[PDB]
Amino acid sequence: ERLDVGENLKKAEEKLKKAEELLKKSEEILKK
Amino acid sequence: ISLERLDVGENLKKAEEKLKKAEELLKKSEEILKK
Amino acid sequence: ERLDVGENLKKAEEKLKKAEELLKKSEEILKK
Amino acid sequence: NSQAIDNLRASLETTNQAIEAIRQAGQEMILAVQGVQDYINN
Amino acid sequence: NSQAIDNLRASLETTNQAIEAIRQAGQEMILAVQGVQDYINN
Amino acid sequence: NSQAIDNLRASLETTNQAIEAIRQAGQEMILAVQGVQDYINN
Ligand SMILES: [Zn+2]
Ligand SMILES: [Zn+2]
Ligand SMILES: [Zn+2]
Ligand SMILES: [Zn+2]
Ligand SMILES: [Zn+2]
Ligand SMILES: [Zn+2]
Ligand SMILES: [Zn+2]
Ligand SMILES: [Zn+2]
Ligand SMILES: [Zn+2]
Ligand SMILES: [Zn+2]
Repeated sequence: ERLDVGENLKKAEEKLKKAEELLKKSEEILKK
Repeated sequence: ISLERLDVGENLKKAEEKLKKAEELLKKSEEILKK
Repeated sequence: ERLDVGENLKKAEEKLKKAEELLKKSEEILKK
Repeated sequence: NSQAIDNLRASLETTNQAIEAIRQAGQEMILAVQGVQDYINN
Repeated sequence: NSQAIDNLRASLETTNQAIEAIRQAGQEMILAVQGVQDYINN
Repeated sequence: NSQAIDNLRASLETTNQAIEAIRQAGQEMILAVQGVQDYINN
């Protein structure tokens, strides 16, 4: 079999990493 | 349920509708902040 | 051999319920 | 400053509702993937 | 409290950006699960 | 009002924790769908 959705899963991973970095930035701004 | 073809389409469409509702609420939140 | 991604789905469900209760706490704080 | 605080409170209330909608989308995705697994196995 | 209010506004704007990224992740996850179903059926 | 600022800060910290939980739920859903693909392809 050759199911191929890994590029959608990669883009989802990248967007969740972008969100993680933005949440770190929001917490830094709050703490200061 | 029919066991013939896979059908999770109603779950996926409900998820799409909830993400659309979220996008509209985030637009409203940013409009309030911009004011 | 049987497909089983239930460990990932159970962790996802726990995390979504954790988020539900944190949003209720945020809303409670705001109401105060 | 008081108007700014009012706008922050209104924005954060609305932000909380957007997060709840994304949370509910996540619940539907769990049901979708459980359905895929059940079809593959049964 | 002008500086505190500016910090809250900047924090909330950043938080909203994070939520939009998670929303976009969710859209890709729907495309992926649709793709699994289309592979299985077609 | 400093009391309003402290309330908004507390609410936003708690909101950010909720978003992090939804983000981690999303990570688990990616692992689940990759697990489905790996099962079908192997
Ligand atoms: Zn894409
Ligand atoms: Zn259907
Ligand atoms: Zn859009
Ligand atoms: Zn408008
Ligand atoms: Zn619930
Ligand atoms: Zn509930
Ligand atoms: Zn006022
Ligand atoms: Zn006020
Ligand atoms: Zn439902
Ligand atoms: Zn200022």
